[PDB]
Amino acid sequence: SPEDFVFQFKGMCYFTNGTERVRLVTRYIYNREEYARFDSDVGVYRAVTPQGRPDAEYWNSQKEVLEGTRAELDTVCRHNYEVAFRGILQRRVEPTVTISPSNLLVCSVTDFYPGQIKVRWFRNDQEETAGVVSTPLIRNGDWTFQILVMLEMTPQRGDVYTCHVEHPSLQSPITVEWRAQ
Amino acid sequence: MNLPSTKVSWAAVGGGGSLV
Amino acid sequence: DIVADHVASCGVNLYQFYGPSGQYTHEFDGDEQFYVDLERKETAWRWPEFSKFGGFDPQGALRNMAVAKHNLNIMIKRYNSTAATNEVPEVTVFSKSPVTLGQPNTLICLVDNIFPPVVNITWLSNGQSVTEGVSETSFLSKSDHSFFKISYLTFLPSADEIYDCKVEHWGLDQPLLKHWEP
Ligand SMILES: *[C@@H]1O[C@H](CO[C@@H]2O[C@@H](C)[C@@H](O)[C@@H](O)[C@@H]2O)[C@@H](O[C@@H]2O[C@H](CO)[C@@H](O[C@@H]3O[C@H](CO)[C@@H](O)[C@H](O)[C@@H]3O)[C@H](O)[C@H]2NC(C)=O)[C@H](O)[C@H]1NC(C)=O
Ligand SMILES: *[C@@H]1O[C@H](CO)[C@@H](O)[C@H](O)[C@H]1NC(C)=O
Ligand SMILES: *[C@@H]1O[C@H](CO)[C@@H](O)[C@H](O)[C@H]1NC(C)=O
Ligand SMILES: [Zn+2]
Repeated sequence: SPEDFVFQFKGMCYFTNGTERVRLVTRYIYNREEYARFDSDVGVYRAVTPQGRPDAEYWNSQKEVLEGTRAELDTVCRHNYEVAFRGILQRRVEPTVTISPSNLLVCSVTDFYPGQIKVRWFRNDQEETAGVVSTPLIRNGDWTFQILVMLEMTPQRGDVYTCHVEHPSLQSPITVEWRAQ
Repeated sequence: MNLPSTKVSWAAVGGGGSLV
Repeated sequence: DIVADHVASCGVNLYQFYGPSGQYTHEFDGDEQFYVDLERKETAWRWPEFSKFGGFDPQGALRNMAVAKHNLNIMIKRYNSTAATNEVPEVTVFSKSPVTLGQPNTLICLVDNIFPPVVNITWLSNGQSVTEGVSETSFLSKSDHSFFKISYLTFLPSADEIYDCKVEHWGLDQPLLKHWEP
């Protein structure tokens, strides 16, 4: 197999409480090992491994480089949040809820955004706690998520099952009912 | 409105090691 | 791991010897906001809906890629030519939504734990290569510095349909064929 050598630079912005607490961490990586980094909570470049020492010393000695990187916390992180992230955070895509048996009953909650969601199972209006298994949150990659929640059914064909879903895009919870044919 | 971005810093030449 | 309400990469700059080739993208909470196509030299959106959140001057990515190239060459020497390790990718195939005969849908092939970022993902309909309706994401970043990539196949659910996602990667003994279990 062909040999490969990889370089990765990640200018990462971490946000908490709106933009009240923001942290910039730029990471320099060789293959999968970060060797140098600038952490805004530190204020100067630091070697993460010995191979990053030459750069940490060089970059910290360059006034334009150091001041420029220190300024990125605002010019990149905070301004990207103002121009784009605040708006993206307002994006709302309502989930589609469908029930079908696979005994297990599966509630498929698909195509929603953001990822925060709450799915509950009810049997004859009684919330089910046991016999409930859920898949991890599934990232579709197209700015939507999906999640599946299974419930162990009872032998009684007369029982009414309800999948209850709460999401930021919903003013009122979505409830879908299912009962054997 | 064009978005800002972080700049990759230019590595120091010569810092040990040898090509193999 | 750093704890935060939200995390963005502005941006992810990748450059590798094989090719050589690079990639430039901005991510927000794990999804790709936009990317710069280094071949046509244009900022583009895999999902046009997000263009309203801001454009990007591609020259910034081109400059960063030139610096990345310089840095890679220097780091290869500092690390005594230690080559990348080919990791074993993990593949899963699933539909975007519940499948209904005659109702357009999309099959999703997730290739996780990718490294190095070189992979061929194709789709097979009953064993035959299919290119129409196929698209994919960029190599999306992970905190352990490996990547994940997703391929999509739009299709019209039909009786007797048969689909497989085929993945080629140096970390695999042979191409991996993942059958979609409807
Ligand atoms: C989450 O963040 C909010 C907002 O903080 C504000 O906005 C950020 C983006 C930064 O610019 C901050 O520097 C800025 O304060 C916090 O709420 C804010 O808390 C401060 C301190 O308690 C409040 O300051 C007061 O302001 C009044 C006048 O408005 C004065 O009379 C007081 O003397 C004092 O200065 C500020 O009003 C308040 N603003 C908001 C939006 O509520 C909040 O505390 C923080 N939450 C946590 C858990 O940290
Ligand atoms: C790199 O090569 C030098 C020269 O042989 C050696 O002394 C050093 O231990 C090696 N370390 C690495 C992997 O950078
Ligand atoms: C991907 O496909 C191309 C074209 O067939 C081939 O040259 C290359 O070796 C493949 N790469 C991998 C990772 O198998
Ligand atoms: Zn500012």
